[PDB]
Amino acid sequence: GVCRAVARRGVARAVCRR
Repeated sequence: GVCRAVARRGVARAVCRR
């Protein structure tokens, strides 16, 4: 249920976990 959108200068990582 937690969507953590990490971005490392263009590198978007949207992980929706729990």
